[PDB]
Amino acid sequence: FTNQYQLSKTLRFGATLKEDEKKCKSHEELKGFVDISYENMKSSATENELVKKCERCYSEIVKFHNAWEKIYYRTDQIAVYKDFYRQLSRKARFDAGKQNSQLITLASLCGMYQGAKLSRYITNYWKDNITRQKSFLKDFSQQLHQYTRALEKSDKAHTKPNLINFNKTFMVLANLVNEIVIPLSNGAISFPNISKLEDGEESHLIEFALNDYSQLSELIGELKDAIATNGGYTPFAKVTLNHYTAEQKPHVFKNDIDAKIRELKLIGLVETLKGKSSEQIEEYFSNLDKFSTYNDRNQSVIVRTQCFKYKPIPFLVKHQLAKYISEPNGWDEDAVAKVLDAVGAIRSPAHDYANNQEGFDLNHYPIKVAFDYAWEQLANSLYTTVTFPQEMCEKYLNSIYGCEVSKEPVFKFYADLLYIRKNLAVLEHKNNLPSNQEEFICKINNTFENIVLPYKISQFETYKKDILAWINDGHDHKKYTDAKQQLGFIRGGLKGRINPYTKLTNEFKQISSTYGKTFAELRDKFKEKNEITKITHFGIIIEDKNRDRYLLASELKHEQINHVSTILNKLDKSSEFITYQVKSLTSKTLIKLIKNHTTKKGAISPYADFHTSKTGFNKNEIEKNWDNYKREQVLVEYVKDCLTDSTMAKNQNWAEFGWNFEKCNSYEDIEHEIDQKSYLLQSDTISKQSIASLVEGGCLLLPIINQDITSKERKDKNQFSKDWNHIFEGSKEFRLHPEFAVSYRTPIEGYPVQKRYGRLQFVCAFNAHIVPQNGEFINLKKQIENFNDEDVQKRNVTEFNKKVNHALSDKEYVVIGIDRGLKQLATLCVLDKRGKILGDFEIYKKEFVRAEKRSESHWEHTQAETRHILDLSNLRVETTIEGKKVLVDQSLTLVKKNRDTPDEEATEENKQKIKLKQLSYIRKLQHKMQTNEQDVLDLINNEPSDEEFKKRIEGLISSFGEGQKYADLPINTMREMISDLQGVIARGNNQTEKNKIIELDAADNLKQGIVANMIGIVNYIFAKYSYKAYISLEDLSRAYGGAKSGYDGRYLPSTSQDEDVDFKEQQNQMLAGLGTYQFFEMQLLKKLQKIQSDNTVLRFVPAFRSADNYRNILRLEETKYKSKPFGVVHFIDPKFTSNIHYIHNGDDNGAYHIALKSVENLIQMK
RNA sequence: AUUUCUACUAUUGUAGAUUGGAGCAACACCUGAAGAAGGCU
RNA sequence: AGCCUUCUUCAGGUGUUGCUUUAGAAAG
Repeated sequence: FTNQYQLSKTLRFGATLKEDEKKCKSHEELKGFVDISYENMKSSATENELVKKCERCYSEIVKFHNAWEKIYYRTDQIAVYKDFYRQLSRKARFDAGKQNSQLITLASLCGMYQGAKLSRYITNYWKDNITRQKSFLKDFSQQLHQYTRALEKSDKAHTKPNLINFNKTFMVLANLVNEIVIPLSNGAISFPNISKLEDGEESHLIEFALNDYSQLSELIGELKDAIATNGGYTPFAKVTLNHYTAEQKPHVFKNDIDAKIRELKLIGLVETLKGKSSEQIEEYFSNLDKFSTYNDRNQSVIVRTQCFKYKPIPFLVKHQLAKYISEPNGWDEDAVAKVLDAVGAIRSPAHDYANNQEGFDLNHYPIKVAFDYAWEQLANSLYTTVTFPQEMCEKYLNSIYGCEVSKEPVFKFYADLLYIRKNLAVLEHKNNLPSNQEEFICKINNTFENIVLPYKISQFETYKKDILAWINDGHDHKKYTDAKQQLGFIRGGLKGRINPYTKLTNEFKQISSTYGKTFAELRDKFKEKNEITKITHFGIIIEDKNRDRYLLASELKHEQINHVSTILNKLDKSSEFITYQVKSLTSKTLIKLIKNHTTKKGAISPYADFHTSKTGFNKNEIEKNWDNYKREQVLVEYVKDCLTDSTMAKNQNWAEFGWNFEKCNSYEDIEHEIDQKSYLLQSDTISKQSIASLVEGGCLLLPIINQDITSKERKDKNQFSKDWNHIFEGSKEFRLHPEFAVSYRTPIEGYPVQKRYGRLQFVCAFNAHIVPQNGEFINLKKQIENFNDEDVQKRNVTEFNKKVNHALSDKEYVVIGIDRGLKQLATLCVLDKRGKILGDFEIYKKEFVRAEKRSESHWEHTQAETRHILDLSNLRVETTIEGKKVLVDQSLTLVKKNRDTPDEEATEENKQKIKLKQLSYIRKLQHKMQTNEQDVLDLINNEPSDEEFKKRIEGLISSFGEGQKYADLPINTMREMISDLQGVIARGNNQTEKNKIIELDAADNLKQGIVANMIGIVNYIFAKYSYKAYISLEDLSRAYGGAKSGYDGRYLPSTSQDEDVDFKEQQNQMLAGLGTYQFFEMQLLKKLQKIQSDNTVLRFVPAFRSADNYRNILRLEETKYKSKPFGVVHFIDPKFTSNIHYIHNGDDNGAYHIALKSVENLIQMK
């Protein structure tokens, strides 16, 4: 059950020292330097205003771009620092050589390197930078003037560009400008020869040199931090712990980019559309057979998309991709750009039939577009004359459905409901009421009385009665409005309920998903080309005598000195502060070293240390034919000798990695051995004065903080702190990835400094890798290949649980069967392998004890019940003060009404499904607050009492679906939100202040934590039975019937009506977003693949990433029940689930039967 | 009180859970608009 | 001319669901 897969694990750590009086002081030996560096980090940490700022920035970067384009080639003026010149040697790909000056004027570099001037490489790099930022300035100019035109003309508000592509275009443009302007603001590009008096003819350079580009840099950084801030966290730095990974150059995704364009068949699509006019591409897409192309799996997904719905290629990827594929094919870039632009051009059949009528055809338009036009304009035709091609729309709908549409009951019912809505709209037109309303009343009555119901609707007659009563006599407006809203819901959900059309929409789900994934991956890997500086800091972890750990990060652009050597030169062996840094190698680095070696005459490759003088290096065979030369034995032997006896293997001391290539007879074996053994945590020491000189020199001393490692009695209770102190043992199996990103979160106003949101919080997010050292392991990139192919993943699951069932064949296993519902969020039953109901779980309780000494107060746990079939809903694993882990019921201990009231008693309940119920009620109120706003303000009309206010809510909000109807309504929070909405609608009716109230609250965190309690329970039981256990779950993927949505009264279809309907998600929407089925599934399965003992990771379910990896697996056969085994988890069919006397409830029986259905076929199968 | 989430306590914190970043698709509603159709005055 | 409804489209927001990509040293 050992883990054979590589795993990543982000361990986030705070970097802001809390200074509360009730927080233990930590990092005291370097406290002054921590507080100094906090002020350093505080000083550089900060849709119509955004675009005004973008237009201001675009004007400054156009001015800067046009000024820089006339300076960069005047090489007698530019001078570079030595660190900048070396980074230019790496970036412009030449040899630095020997420069014996701190300031290198480009009037030097007249020497030759590989057939060119040395300064010409710098000038050509800057010229390429100018060209790329000019192209991105053109793209950003197009988007910016488009969005500005949409802004300052309220008529044209529908022409806004995509904001994600707008933001990402500015991020690429900001990177490209920043590569030039950051050395200008830092002085790494300076102009020393400006002292001579030539202002009569060279004054334009004088305005360039003394201009403050710090202002432009900070304004661009302001926009970047505005764009990059997601969730309140702004990226601060990207620190490396391995200094060879510093000064990193962007990854080349050439093979990955070319594979997506191959998958898109984009080259062949531009082949059949290049040279066409913009109207001829339109006629090509018009004359395409929509239905045969849409279902043709071998077509382009781009073509298969534009024959169902007009879906244009996104702006950023389309301009990166047009320039990408225009180059090697010799195409004109404008022609391929025109082809890419005309793909997915929106066309309206209604607007086109309005303009002209002859030559019109619904086959010219995509399936959804023409279907919508035909269905809507034919529904209007059954009660009035409509100017549209009536028989053509009939023919189109009959071709789609195979039957005579406008004779079907469903389409007729849609036409009646649309006509009813139209006549109610005319009769409601209060400003322009008709002179003769009687004939509209007659029309409504006639349409309601001649209507025929296609199926059963329970409440339709009530809606009809209320609407007819309102129009005829005027009884009620509330019931009439509710009835009209429900009829609108029915009519909206009726569109296409006649299977031939839901199939096409379900196919478009995957087709548009592949379209979006491929273009998003292409955009992410084309944006990678301009990620010039990934690493900004080089850092070490500094440990002192109290085992506190710091982060001494130093900017790589901070000054003209070498900032990799600055930290490392100050390391000693007998100092007081132990420093750590990662010494590691990967197959990624190896393949970067082998392929990029150069054997040209004038070239001095930077990788000549890595490569020895054997026979195995042949550049053409490595470059053009790598995947065939990697299997040749001469290259394997050459790579082994390059890793053993090269210059780089003795300079970097690669013999300390403990490599052994006596078993590696292949290149994949070499890469695996490198990825397995190559990790050492290089421990050195540094002094107090060295840290003082570095922090005073501008470096940042971020203190690594969490609750456990900065407490008084520093015992590791968290798994992140346990992993943190497992990393610094130097063990190979649990590594520290050298790269990690520091971010910051600005304080929220209205929050005190005693809380983390009223504090500027810096977070270090370390990545820790689990690399199995016992033999062959599967790396992360091999894993994503298996996750992306369902046949490979099916075979992997089959071989994994073949391995598992051999282990637990002749063992005395138990079976852990879990039911899921709403009455109990999960209930668990443990069975013996013969089916005997086990379970002697002691259920404890907490009571807080106030000791005489105040800091010695603690929780004492006492046993309260003995339960056998557990209700996991109110349980959480608790560790007592004696170290024993017990099961504690949260509901047994009351909680206090107001937090931080030590002298008051506890009088409130602590059920978790009550929390879910309250959040669902809040989300239902916020939904009706958006859609039915005045109805929501009517709830507090005359300052109601709580009972009559609850009665008022019961006419607006649906119940939860569990417990009594409106059991635990959050009235004191609901009335506060409605009063806040009344206040916001008063004093100006601002929309953002409304959106802070009316928008739905996220439900994922509450139910994630509530499920995490239960996952801890299941982990405790699984480890209790010595991991020789089986787990059984339902297959809750099929919805046998319909449901009503929690938000509206909307009907949620079954799986029969729509094959993509999942029972868990249908029930989630039934509860207004508070379903805990898939959360329990995903959290249990993500727990079971990483179950961690003292120092070893034990894996009990196969490797998976998505939900289509654990669903859509091979089910076992030749048994009683249909079960899908996923490691130790069996997803049995839920059909007929709901010491035999241990069953007391209706769902204890369900959990016992879920366990028993797995017991039976584990008996039969093995 | 939190790396963060959840539940707490007021114990210089507690217990469980914790892989983070960028997006993509479908849906729901809101907001800003456009097009067409029918219709009202 | 004003105005209402209806369908579709566009942009954003917030949710719900899934789904990918990325996360160690890239010179002909």
